[PDB]
Amino acid sequence: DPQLKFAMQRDLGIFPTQLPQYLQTEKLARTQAAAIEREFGAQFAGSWIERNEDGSFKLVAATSGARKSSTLGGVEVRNVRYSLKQLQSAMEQLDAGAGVQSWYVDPRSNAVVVKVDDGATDAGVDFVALSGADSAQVRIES
Repeated sequence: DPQLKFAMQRDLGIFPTQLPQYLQTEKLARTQAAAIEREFGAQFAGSWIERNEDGSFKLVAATSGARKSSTLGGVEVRNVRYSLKQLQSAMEQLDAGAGVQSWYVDPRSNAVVVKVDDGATDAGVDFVALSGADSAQVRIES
């Protein structure tokens, strides 16, 4: 009933085959969740799950630190620049001073993602600019 396959790529965006492993990773994150947080501390950028060209997913955890690696299992370490901490700050600002279709932190793109309506980036460029938010940690989307 390739309607499963077709549909899973159709709405879940994955394949009946490429599911288990994803979940296996789903499960690995939950767990090494408390650890990774502790291990990196407040350098701790944030953490997410990426895909491997081989079409497999992989849990990445990021540090606004420098430990180019770690001892945990299945956890890929990736040294970002800003830290979930610092990032939140901007978000205080992005709110302090608040087309802007909603802003918010996002560690995959190591910064606070500001969202605006096509034809609005001018809104944000502005918005963030009034917001007092250090642009290096901002990232207008549309």
